[PDB]
Amino acid sequence: NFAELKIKRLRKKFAQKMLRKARRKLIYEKAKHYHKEYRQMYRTEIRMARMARKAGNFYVPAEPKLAFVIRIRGINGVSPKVRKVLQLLRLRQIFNGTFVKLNKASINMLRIVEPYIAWGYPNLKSVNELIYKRGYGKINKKRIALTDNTLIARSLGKYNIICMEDLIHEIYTVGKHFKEANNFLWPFKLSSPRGGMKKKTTHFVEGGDAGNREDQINRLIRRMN
Amino acid sequence: SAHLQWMVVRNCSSFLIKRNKQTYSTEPNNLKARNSFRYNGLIHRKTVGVEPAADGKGVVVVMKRRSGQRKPATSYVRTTINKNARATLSSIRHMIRKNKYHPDLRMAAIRRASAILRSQKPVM
Amino acid sequence: SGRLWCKAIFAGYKRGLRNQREHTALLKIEGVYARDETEFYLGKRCAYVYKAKNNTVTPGGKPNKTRVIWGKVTRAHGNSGMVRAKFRSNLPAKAIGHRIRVMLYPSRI
Amino acid sequence: GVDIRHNKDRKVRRKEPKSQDIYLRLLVKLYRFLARRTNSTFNQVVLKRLFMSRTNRPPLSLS
Amino acid sequence: VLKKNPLKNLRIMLKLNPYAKTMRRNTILRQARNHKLRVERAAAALAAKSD
Amino acid sequence: KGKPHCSRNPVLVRGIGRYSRSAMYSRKALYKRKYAALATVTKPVGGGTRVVKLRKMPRYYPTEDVPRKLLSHGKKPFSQHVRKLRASITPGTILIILTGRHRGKRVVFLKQLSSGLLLVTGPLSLNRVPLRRTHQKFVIATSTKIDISGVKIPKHLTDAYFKKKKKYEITEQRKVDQKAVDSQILPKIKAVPQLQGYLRSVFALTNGVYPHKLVF
Amino acid sequence: IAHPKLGRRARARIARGLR
Amino acid sequence: AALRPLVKPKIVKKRTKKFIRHQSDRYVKIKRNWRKPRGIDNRVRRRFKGQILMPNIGYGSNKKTKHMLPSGFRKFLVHNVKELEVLLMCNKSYCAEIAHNVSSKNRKAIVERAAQLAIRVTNPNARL
RNA sequence: CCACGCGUCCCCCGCGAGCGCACGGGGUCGGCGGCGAUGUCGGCUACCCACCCGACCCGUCUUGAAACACGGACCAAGGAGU
RNA sequence: GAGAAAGAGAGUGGCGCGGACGCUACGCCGCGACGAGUAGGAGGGCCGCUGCGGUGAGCCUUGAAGCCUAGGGCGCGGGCCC
Ligand SMILES: [Mg+2]
Ligand SMILES: [Mg+2]
Ligand SMILES: [Mg+2]
Ligand SMILES: [Mg+2]
Ligand SMILES: [Mg+2]
Ligand SMILES: [Mg+2]
Ligand SMILES: [Mg+2]
Ligand SMILES: [Mg+2]
Ligand SMILES: [Mg+2]
Ligand SMILES: [Mg+2]
Ligand SMILES: [Mg+2]
Ligand SMILES: [Mg+2]
Ligand SMILES: [Mg+2]
Ligand SMILES: [Mg+2]
Ligand SMILES: [Mg+2]
Ligand SMILES: [Mg+2]
Ligand SMILES: [Mg+2]
Ligand SMILES: [Mg+2]
Repeated sequence: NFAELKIKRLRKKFAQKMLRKARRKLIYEKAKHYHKEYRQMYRTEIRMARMARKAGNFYVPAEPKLAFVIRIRGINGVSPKVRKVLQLLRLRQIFNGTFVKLNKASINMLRIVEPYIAWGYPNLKSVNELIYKRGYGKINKKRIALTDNTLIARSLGKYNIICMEDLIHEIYTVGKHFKEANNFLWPFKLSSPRGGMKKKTTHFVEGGDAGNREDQINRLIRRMN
Repeated sequence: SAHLQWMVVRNCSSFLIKRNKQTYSTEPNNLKARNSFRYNGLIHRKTVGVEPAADGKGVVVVMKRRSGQRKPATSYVRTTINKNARATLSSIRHMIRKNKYHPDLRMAAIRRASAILRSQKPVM
Repeated sequence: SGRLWCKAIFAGYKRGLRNQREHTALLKIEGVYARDETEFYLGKRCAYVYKAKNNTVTPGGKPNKTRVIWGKVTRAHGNSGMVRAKFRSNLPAKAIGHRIRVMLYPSRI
Repeated sequence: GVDIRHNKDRKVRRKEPKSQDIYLRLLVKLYRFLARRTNSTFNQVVLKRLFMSRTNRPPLSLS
Repeated sequence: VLKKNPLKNLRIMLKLNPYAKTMRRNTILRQARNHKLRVERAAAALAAKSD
Repeated sequence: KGKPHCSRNPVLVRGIGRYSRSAMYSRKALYKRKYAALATVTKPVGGGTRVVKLRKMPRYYPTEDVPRKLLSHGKKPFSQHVRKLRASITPGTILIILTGRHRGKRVVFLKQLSSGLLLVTGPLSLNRVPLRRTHQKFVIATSTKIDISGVKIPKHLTDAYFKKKKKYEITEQRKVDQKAVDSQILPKIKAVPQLQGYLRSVFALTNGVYPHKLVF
Repeated sequence: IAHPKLGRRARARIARGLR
Repeated sequence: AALRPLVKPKIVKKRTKKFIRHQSDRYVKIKRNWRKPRGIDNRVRRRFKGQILMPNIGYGSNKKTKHMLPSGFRKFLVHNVKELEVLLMCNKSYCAEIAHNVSSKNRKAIVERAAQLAIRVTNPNARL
């Protein structure tokens, strides 16, 4: 008779439409909560440095837990220890990049490599530029560009991040499931630096480019993507 | 059956012809004239074919009947259609559709019938 | 009833020391000698006007011996106001140091 | 460039039976469809065993 | 599907993040309001210098 | 059926409404506007009466046919693009026509037509240039203006009036419109000194002159 | 609300309330 | 006005020059059919700068515009008049060529049969 | 302000309709202008010539060949894992 | 195709005759990442030579094989068709 089946499938279509609408209001107010959280995280440390200076003391800030690592020297002639640590940091091509959270194992891993990388403490704007500009997802071990939120949600919904905003939130405020979030993101592929490197084969301290720029990776991401 | 015959006649037939990185079959009941499983016309229980008439007006449409499969003399039936161009296509369309007679290629039959009709109208 | 093109000299191709990429002319437009000053000419279409033996057509006229190869000034080059160009067919190298007209009409004033 | 080593870049396993038998290729034409279009892995392993060589599918005896 | 850059292209930024719309509404309203405030304080300062 | 209002969002920048979704809910007032809930003609024939069919079947089929396109969105046809000027071309501005058979001549811009093209008359009493369309880009626009706001160009002249037909003879309404527009342009430029000699004299480049250095 | 099998009655209630 | 094909794309070719075999210009015994050289000093095989180029796979044409004549069609070599009912249905893509061995009094019949079938023929006035 | 109504028990203080614009799952024009029958239009390639940049002669033994290492005047046919 | 293990499941009570292409399944189609190479190993050749079994109601004195070619072309190339 079909006058029941069409009504039922229209109810089903409308139901999943209302479901999608509720998910959109969800990730909207999650992004709002995150903006409130980043105002709080940015003003809290300024307020505490101010109270330390007005007491006359000092305030050593939180030693940073998130770095962005860019491969600076090329394939040819790598010492094999350094080649293996680069294969674990997923810097294979020249001028790739990867987020890395910091602990005692990871700092020694970066410092074995350190003539071949430039790694720094990225801003929230740097994490935004990298995720929206070049951020691709390793789905089914293929490299599908993160065009819409369903590509993030199907692969990391089990760790309760749905959209690109709580992806960026986990990576910036390094969360519990940072391992699988960062392993989800493909190794970033950046262009050659506009303007140019000052000197590749030396450390940043001695007027070069390799090594540990601390905050000054936020002047090099801006011109490498 | 039919796929058994197709896995034999598929490469080693005599109607097949291979050159210029193309392939064909010159078999007598092949709409679109190409070597494929669907459009081949000797290996099926039911099969349309579109031939131009012996005289220079009209289309003989060939049906393969259902009963005498192994009897090739009483296996095909010719129907001569000598009409206006629209109703020739209408007859072939109704003939394939409303019989439910191998509807995979009603469109190929009316393409081939249209090509034969434009070849059969006179030339400027 | 006078000139409506700026004078420019085809100095060379866009080239390495041991490699030349023939898909890009280097034009030296006379008068302009800095990157501060070259940004009037970006996008201005340019032309290599030359004569040849047997006659060819001329649009809006009758056939005669002159011929052109059109182009376009793409972007600046160096710090002496040297500029690049891409022509719709690559220039013959008998044109090295001969007057390419650079027109005014793709104007943005 | 990329420093991936291309030794084991290509899988070695079969995608079609080496036999030019036509009944075996009809059974493959059926089980390709069944393993592609069902969700039971009996069909995948039975087409994988239709592909094999006759020294990899040895004669099972009635005992 | 080709990747259009969400920083340049606006409605893909909204497709990925619909709160980016209210952030880019409030920041344009904030910049316009602070702009007229600084113009008004400069006008009041030139009125005080004329006084 | 109600008469449609205009948009209650003022455009802040392109694509962003100045009012949010809830404030626009309040302004549109949806809190009190909620809701809940051919092919055959019969013609008589003097027999019987025949059901004639419009939009019949096709007589022919081409032997193979192209498929449909994927359909995209922002690709509007030319008659409905948005049309932009430069900032330096306002009505009243003297232009330098750079490319036509009227190349190099100083003229008087009148109006942006509906199909993008500038309307030009350096009045043909002065430099022999009629009411002519001329493209925005192919023109150097100098900085010399006249007080053209108080003139009345004829309404009945557009791109469909200047569009080419198919020798070419000058029709009478062309010269009537020409006389009727330059007869109120040209006395307004005789009030400016040495301007009629300017519109006669043509732009050209001499030795030692360079367009990047010369301001106009 | 926004996760499916436990938000069915809430999305149903907002559907009955949207009218 | 001849028989236009169905769709006429822009046939972009990556290299129009042929590949002559290394030192075919030099001797006369070495005809210009390309043979990849296997020398251990051979400055073509090891790709020096400014030598003869080598025919790699990247010079392969687009699969949509491969084997395509500049008139938009594809050739099909035809020996007798019975082998144009082959091209009767692929009328808008594939054109016929009449073979070199076919006599004059048969090439005439092939040409008028193709003019009836509206199949475009590359060499219709070959011998006369 | 991605806040909307009514009904009731307790706690603390599941289908509304229509139209339309579109920074929206990869370019369209529902925009145009010229020249063409005995001198012009197109043909990348292939014939000759000019110019810029590149550019050492092959085979082979070699740690290394353009080598002041050996074989090779030029051409046709024969000629080596059966 | 869609963030959420699983049914556009079936039962019992309270006018106009119309709908492109496809699928040589060894076929067609979609995603990504990738491409150096002597010795050597392997795969594919609608690359080529000569002969034999089939087959093309093949071609051929209305001019086959061969050879020549500033002619038209195809293929990355072996080569091939005019
Ligand atoms: Mg090195
Ligand atoms: Mg630069
Ligand atoms: Mg001259
Ligand atoms: Mg590569
Ligand atoms: Mg390798
Ligand atoms: Mg291997
Ligand atoms: Mg060597
Ligand atoms: Mg050597
Ligand atoms: Mg040199
Ligand atoms: Mg030796
Ligand atoms: Mg030895
Ligand atoms: Mg030695
Ligand atoms: Mg060796
Ligand atoms: Mg020596
Ligand atoms: Mg020796
Ligand atoms: Mg010797
Ligand atoms: Mg020999
Ligand atoms: Mg290789």
